[PDB]
Amino acid sequence: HPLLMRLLHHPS
Amino acid sequence: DALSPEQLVLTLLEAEPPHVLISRPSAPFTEASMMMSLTKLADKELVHMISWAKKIPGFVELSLFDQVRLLESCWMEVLMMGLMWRSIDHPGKLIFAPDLVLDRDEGKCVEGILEIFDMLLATTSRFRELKLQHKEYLCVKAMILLNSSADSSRKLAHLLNAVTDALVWVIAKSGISSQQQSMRLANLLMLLSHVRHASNKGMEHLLNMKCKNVVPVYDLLLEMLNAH
Ligand SMILES: C[C@]12CC[C@@H]3c4ccc(O)cc4CC[C@H]3[C@@H]1CC[C@@H]2O
Repeated sequence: HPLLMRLLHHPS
Repeated sequence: DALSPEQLVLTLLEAEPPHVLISRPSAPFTEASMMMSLTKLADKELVHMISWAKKIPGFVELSLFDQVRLLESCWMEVLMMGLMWRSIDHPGKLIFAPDLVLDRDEGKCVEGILEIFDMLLATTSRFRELKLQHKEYLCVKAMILLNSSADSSRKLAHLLNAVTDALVWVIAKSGISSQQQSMRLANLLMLLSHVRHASNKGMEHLLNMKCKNVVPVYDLLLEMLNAH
């Protein structure tokens, strides 16, 4: 789940 | 207080993702280009769904494990719930985006999708018949996320309870009898089985389109789909 975890932790 | 029914509804209202503006191809739809339009849209909406979920009070406080599995479990259904709301006042049509409006019969160009379109339209029509309100829609969509799939399970149950309490409160604003508020509540929740059913068929159909190489899928949609 790398992209999901990034988007859960990175704001944008 | 951040989770009073009124405050919670307002937070969900402000949390709504923006309109994903996408257009039709200049050319008429083929199997390939319809699927490319729909998957491109879905991926973009997947990006915005994660941001939406992070704005639901207490969602980021959940375990990272729970945040992942809830979004993984519910995303297609939430996507479909969004579509039906956008399409509620437009019989015979699916308003995928403001500039991407498909008639029922246009699903004939993609193999297997027409049956799913009919499920989506049929379920949308029941929601129109019930006169689904925007604030009822907001609570229900949040309930799909939170009811999908130690201290985190308690926080999840509590958060699910608060959104449910908010829906009961929205329904109670109509000033109908306590009998009729219960009937309306049941009627709305019973329709979610049909949305879930449509999402399971949509998932299956998308998996088949990917394996048969009818369309390439990328980014977040690909990842969610590889995960199952
Ligand atoms: C998942 C599919 C592509 C993406 C479609 C979509 C795309 C965006 C959206 O908001 C809702 C839906 C529901 C129907 C979905 C389709 C049903 C079958 C198809 O494979």
